[PDB]
Parts: sequence; C-alpha cells; structure tokens
Amino acid sequence: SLESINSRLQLVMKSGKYVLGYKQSLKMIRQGKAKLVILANNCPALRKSEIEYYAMLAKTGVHHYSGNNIELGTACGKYYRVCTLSIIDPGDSDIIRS
Amino acid sequence: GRVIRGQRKGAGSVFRAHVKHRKGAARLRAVDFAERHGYIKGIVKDIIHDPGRGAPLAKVVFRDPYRFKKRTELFIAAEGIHTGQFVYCGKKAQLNIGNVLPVGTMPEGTIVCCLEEKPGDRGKLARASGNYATVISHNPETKKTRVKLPSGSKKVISSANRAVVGVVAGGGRIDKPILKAGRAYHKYKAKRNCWPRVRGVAMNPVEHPFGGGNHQHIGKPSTIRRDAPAGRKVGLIAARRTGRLRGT
Amino acid sequence: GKFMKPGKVVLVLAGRYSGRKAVIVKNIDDGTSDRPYSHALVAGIDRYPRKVTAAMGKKKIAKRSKIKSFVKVYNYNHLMPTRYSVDIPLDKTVVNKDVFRDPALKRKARREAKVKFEERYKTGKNKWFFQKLRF
Amino acid sequence: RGVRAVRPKVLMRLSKTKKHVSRAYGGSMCAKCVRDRIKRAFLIEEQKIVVKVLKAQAQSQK
Amino acid sequence: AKRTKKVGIVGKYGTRYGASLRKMVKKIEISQHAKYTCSFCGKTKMKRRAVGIWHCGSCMKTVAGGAWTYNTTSAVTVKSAIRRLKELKDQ
RNA sequence: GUUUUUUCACUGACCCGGUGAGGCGGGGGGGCGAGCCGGGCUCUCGCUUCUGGCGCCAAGCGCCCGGCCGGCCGGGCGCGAC
RNA sequence: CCGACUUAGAACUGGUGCGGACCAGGGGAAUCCGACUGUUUAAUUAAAACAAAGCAUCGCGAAGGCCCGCGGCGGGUGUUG
RNA sequence: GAAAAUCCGGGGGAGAGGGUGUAAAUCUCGCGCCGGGCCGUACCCAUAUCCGCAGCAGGUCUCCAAGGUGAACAGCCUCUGG
RNA sequence: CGCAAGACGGACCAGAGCGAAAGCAUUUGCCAAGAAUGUUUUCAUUAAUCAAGAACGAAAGUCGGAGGUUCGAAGACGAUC
Repeated sequence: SLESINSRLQLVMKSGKYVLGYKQSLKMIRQGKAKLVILANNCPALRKSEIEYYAMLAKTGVHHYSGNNIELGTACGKYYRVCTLSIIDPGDSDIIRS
Repeated sequence: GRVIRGQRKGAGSVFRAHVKHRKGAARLRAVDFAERHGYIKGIVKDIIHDPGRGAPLAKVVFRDPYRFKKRTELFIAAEGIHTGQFVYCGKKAQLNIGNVLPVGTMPEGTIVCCLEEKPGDRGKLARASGNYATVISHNPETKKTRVKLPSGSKKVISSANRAVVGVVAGGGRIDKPILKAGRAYHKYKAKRNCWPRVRGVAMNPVEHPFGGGNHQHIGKPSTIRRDAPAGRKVGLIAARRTGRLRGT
Repeated sequence: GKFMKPGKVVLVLAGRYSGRKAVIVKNIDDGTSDRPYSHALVAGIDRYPRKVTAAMGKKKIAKRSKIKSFVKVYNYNHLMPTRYSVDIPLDKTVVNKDVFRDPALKRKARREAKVKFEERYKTGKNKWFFQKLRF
Repeated sequence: RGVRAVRPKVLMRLSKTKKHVSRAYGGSMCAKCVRDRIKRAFLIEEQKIVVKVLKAQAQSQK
Repeated sequence: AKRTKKVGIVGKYGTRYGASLRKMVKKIEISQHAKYTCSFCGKTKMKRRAVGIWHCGSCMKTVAGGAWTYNTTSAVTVKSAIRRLKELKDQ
C-alpha cells in the first residue's frame, strides 16, 4: 500500500494543514499539534531518533516514508526536498485512520 | 661491456620508490582476541588519496581493547565504503561491504579484497584499485579455502585469514586513455624512475643485447631462457608461446 | 500530548551549560512580547556531585556531594526534553522570571535550587538526573 | 568562533579567555557538533534501556 | 548557442590524440566532472575529489567510489550479490 | 631381526608472518537445542551491528589491622577479572 | 549637481600624406618523412633519430618474477600485490 | 601538492584548599624586580673585488622598479640615481 | 564416480497464445505496461490517415570490456575429382 500513501498525502496537501521541514515540525510535535510525522529514508540517523523520541513524549504516530527527501517532497507536490513532514490536521483525508 | 638498465634498477639510488607523500602502509588491522573470538567496531574517519596508488585508502579508527588509547588503521577502501560508517572485523562480524572477517566464515561465491595469503600478514592479495577475489570452496578437514585471484589462479588459503568484503575502490581507471606523455610523466613521478622507456634496439650494442646494426633490428630471438644470466635476460622471458594471443 | 511540563528533566542543548540536566519550573509555550519564541525557565546543576564510595570518611562524602545549581531561561530548541521527571518543589516566588532583573534575587534562586537539589541527591531518588551526561 | 586566529607559539602570551569559548568542548569543537553529540550521547543511551527492557521480557516465557 | 557539432568536453584537446581516443575520453571526461545526487542529503553535490574518492559539498561526507563514475557497474552487482549471500548465511 | 626404500603425520632443529610477544592449549563452572522418570550423562555457546556520543587510572562484597573516648576518625589483602 | 574612460558617425583640411619613427606573419599549389608538444651528440649533425600516447606480446600469487651485492636471517622494486 | 621541534584548546576528575577568617589553596588579570651568554656582521656582488691563467664581449641565485608613446615589464625618448 | 566452465531451455509444443513489428518457451520473486471481455462509470467529438520529424528494428558487421562450452566465415590438412 505505497501508491495509496502518495494519494493520501496529495489529499492532505489539498484539504489538510501540514508542516514541511524539521525545525518547524519539531515545534508542532512539542506543542502537541502534530498527529502524524513522516520521515524520508535518508534523513540523518540522529534526526530520525530525535523525531522518534519527541513523538514518544507527544504520543504521535511516526511513519517512515518508502523513498528519500527528493521522493517525499514530490509526494508533497513540492519542487524541493523534505526529510521531515508533520501533519497538524488531515483536513478530509484518511492518512491517520489507516 | 656496459651493465644494462635492469641491473642498474636493483641497486636503487635512482630507481627507488617515491615514498615522500605516500600516506603510510595500507595494512589490514592486526590479529588479536577481538578478531579471533568475535568482532571489534571502528569508525571510517576519512577516505584519502595516496600518491602512486590508484585505490583510495580509508583511515579507520578503532578503540584499543587493553588501553584507553585509540587506534587508527589504513585499510584499502572497499568500493561503496563512506565516512561516518562503522567497519566491523572478526570471526563473528557480519557479511556486508568494508567489513573484514576470516575467509572460512563466509560462504562460497563471496567477493573479497585486501586478502591475507598466509594468516596474520595484514592483507596482501587483491588490493589494487577495482580488483577482487572470489571464495570458491572450503575444506574443514585441513582448514583450507580455494580462492580465485584477480589473475585467474585458484590458490588454496588457510581459512583463518581475513579480507574486507567487496571490490577495491578507484575501479576502472585503466579504461581512460592517458592522452598525452605529460599525463604518463605525472603518473610515474609519484611512483618510481621507470617511465620514458627507451627500447633496446634503439640503444648501442654495449648497453643492451639487442642494440647496434645498420638497421634497427634484434637479430636474435626476443624469447629467452629462464636460466639466462642478468644482462642477457631481455625480451620475452621464458615465453611459453608468443604472437597474437588467439582463443582463451 | 503537550509534554514540556513543569516537572520534566531537560538536557540543556546550547550555551555555557551545554550537556547539563535541568528541571523545568515554568513553561511559556506561546512566548510573551519580551521573548516571542516559546521558552521555559529551568533550574539545573552546573557542577554535579562527584562519585562517592564506601570506606570514604563522612566528612569527605559531604565535600564530594555538593551541587552548584544554575537558574536560566532557554528556547524550547536550546533544550532536549526527556521522559524523566524530578518532583522537586522549587517555589514560584523565589525561582521566577522576576529573578534576572536583580543579581541578588538570582543568587537566592541559585541557592534555593542548590539546597533542594542536594537533599534529593542524598535520598537516591532521580539519581539519573544527578549523573553528568557522558559526551 | 571566539578564538583568535594567531600563529601558534603566540598562544603562550594570550590570556585563557582569548583561546577558548565558555562551553563544554569550548574552542576545541563547534557548537553544532556539541549539541549533535549531547543528543547522540542521550538517544544512544536511551535505546540501550529499551534493548535492556525488551531483553528480560524475552526471557520470561521460556 | 550550440558551439561544437560532435566534440564536447574534449574540444579542449583540439586536433590532438586521435578522433577515437578523443571520443573514448569524452564518455569518461563527462562522468568524472559530472555532479551526482548525494544519497545521504539528496543535494546534487557528489563531486570527484581524486580517483575513487567522491565528496558531497553539503554533507561533507566522502564516499570511496569508482575512478570516473560514482558507482562502478561491478561494485553495484557485488553489493547486491554480497547482500543475497548475507540473507542465506543469516537464514 | 638387520638394513634399503616409497607414502602418510610428528616437532624439536631450520624457516616465515604477526605483535607493545595481551587471553594459547587443556580442565572447571554457567546458557539453549537433543534425550530416560528431584538425579546425571553424548553435545553446543560465551555478553558490543539501527545513530560520525562516552569508555583507562574499580565500584561493590568479603578479609584483617593502627588513636581518642563498646560507639565517633584511615590503610592493607582477597574476589571481582576461575 | 560630481563626472571618468571609450566607441560610432559627420564636417573641413594638407603636395594621396597618416600603424609617417619605433614595433611588426611574404603568400599559394604539391610531394617525402615523423601524428602532435617534448628530447638529443656541451665544442662541426636539432634530424626523418630518441621519447611519446595508443597497440601487442612476455614473466610472476611472494618460499614469487625482475634485479643488486665480496659477504649475511643482506638489499632494490616494495609504504608494493 | 612535507616532516619535526614547538605551542595551545578540550574530555576527564586522582587530588588540593579553609571553616566564616588577619579567610585558604589557587589565579593564562594589571603592575613591579632581575637576566639574556657564544659565533657571523666591513666591502665587492660584477663589461674591474667571484669563476674562466688577466680589470677576459663568456659564466654566476635574488629583491625594489618613475613619466611619455603603446596591447605591453616591446622598442624609442625623458626624471631620480649613475 | 566426482569436479569445473560456458552455452542451450528438448519432449509437453498445437496451423495454439502474446507483441507495433523485429521477436518471445526451466523455477520463483520484483517492476511498470497491455489487449479482450464486463460496465444503467466519466469526458463529450477529444477522431481517422498522415510530408517533415521521431521510437523500435532478426541475422550478419563495427567499436570498447568480460568471457570463450559447442558450433564455426577465413585459414590448415585429409578426401573426391
């Protein structure tokens, strides 16, 4: 179910609120606003274990995206690369349900 | 009556290696308890260029298991090894690249490099750029392993001896044609005084057994006896066959 | 959920007191006009108590087990939060944001933190907090 | 940053507070790589406790 | 505009060295001077420092690669092959 | 029996390699798979692989012993590390 | 209001003289040789000779190939494979 | 696309200091006190102090570098100096 | 009896299937594609055929690297003549 999680993110970019980037997503986890965090496979290992530990305390689900930041940013419909994506509200999407 | 250039090469003095900027000896880590009974972990500090050598060398920094000192090693860097990677090494190490475990304890068809020929000599075989050796078969009676070498010679090896997994880095540099004599000048200037190769036929008959003649010819067969003495041993030394090498 | 609460143990990430374990006493998670960024007033331990051993003199044990505390405001991203918590009073009056404008108030909040940190070190509770982070 | 860019035998003359910055690994390691090694020294040390707790819970049914 | 019809990087060698040796050198010369996508950060910054040694300008992470290319065709087959021997040894 | 001779393997001259000659070889103790109704055998393994931290100069527990006035003040020795 | 170097175009003008000295490639059509740059007989030969990249043979898996040394558990290639 | 002398920063925390003082150990802060030996040092450095038998049209490693013309450290003319 | 190497995928294999053609046959996995059928889905003429232009294109052949079991242009011989 990888062709799905692309199509779910495309529905979050339209409907939902989200935070692309690490520094900005680290602040949404910390303020208990992030309901899902999505990491690229090639994020720094110290920042994978940073996000995984902040989401431990905030009790947020951490997804690990199939591809890299160039591939993650494409699924977020952006023309730049993103290693950390925190979703505030899914809007009208089924990303946190499944 | 003059000594030939090859005899002059043995003395050294001018034909010695250019080892001023050569960044140490590319040795595989020494055998100890933590290579023999299990594994020891080191970090890859930096992949680094060595003058005269084609393969890049990897500064790998282990921690001394007896002292509070830290031990830096110079491995022949395996293709795909990177900096801030952990290199493991020992009998209970895992079979992925840049990771030096003994040859007995890895399966058949395993590509290795910087392979020890006699156990505990810190890595001798298949440690030129791009080269690899395959482990073919094991022999738990006698504790021995046939390993195919880059030449094509299958050589029996004592199973207890070690090799970084994968091919050596800097591979395929012989595919590029050096366009110009200056690029050849610059190559051998980092190695030793061997390069601008004067052919013996162009020399005089006092310096070389091929020299002299009112035409530039050899006049004796270029193929020569293995037993031949130093000064005559010139041309194709103990040539089994010669000419355009047809078939396999 | 929202996890930067006034009990939480926190690694001070930047500044002079880098790699020091600090108790949050207040958390202003939507910053004021003076500090727009989301900040927290922490009380931490600058000099940790030294490793103390059986068959040391009770006078030597006393000298080893001496905390030097610090009271400081940080950004949330000059702090590394942890799951650990030190349930230590550190009263709102003496340890406060009104404590930096006077140097004499600061020395009291540093002294308030010191005596309170020292008493819970000796009980053996929260002894992860009183170990220095090895980095 | 915060340390004088001067010839190395001059550092005898210089005062202590010229040659370092007031921090752990101060004027030996940059702030970026100190805060990335306070986290590493913590999060590696945290993952050891999860592995320690999963270890003794894998014992109890055998 | 397009400057040269069929030479590229190897227009710098003028008429020297032969057409075939200039052609053979071209395929290498493009690859060794090409910037590649850093597998670690995704930034098109893997530039060849020396032979076999590639360096991300942004990560400051060095990789021991091929002479003229980042990956050698062989070492990509070996990494695949070593990983499958690894899946059989580990069971 | 005496002695020649070929083939196996022996180490102890002789040789090579490594190392700061740092855990070799046996035996003991402890772990799991395998086995007969609390017992023991035929065996096995020996603590570190998610991260570009830290790691030495002993903790602990035994065992002895030197003032003041049994209760307050310091060393040695084992085991830990068979 | 401060401008600092040029460029193009025009008029007029001199006994057609003007890159006025200085500086400063004769050209073309062909043959032979060596691809080229490089090198060479200091003091009669700068060449078509040598070198060169490319090409192709050969030896050698180290107790090894090649080589040195009166000698050695010697030495060079070799900080090599 | 050098080594080493040399110098510094840091991680650690064995120790050390004194019982509220005439504070103590300790200070890479500011001042003050004392010392620094031995050897070379002139001049030529080149159409005349060097090497070519010589005040030899040869050779012999560097540094500084005005105005005009001009692409120019070209040539040609000029100032300082000679 | 073993061992090694490189080819090839018999029988099943059909006037059967698939693909634009060239072509495509051991197992299993992965990748994206596709016709046909089914359709009370959707858009609503978006289509057909096409100078220039473009993708693919058996075998042989050429170029560089690895390999070379069998067959085998050239070549050598034995026959036949």
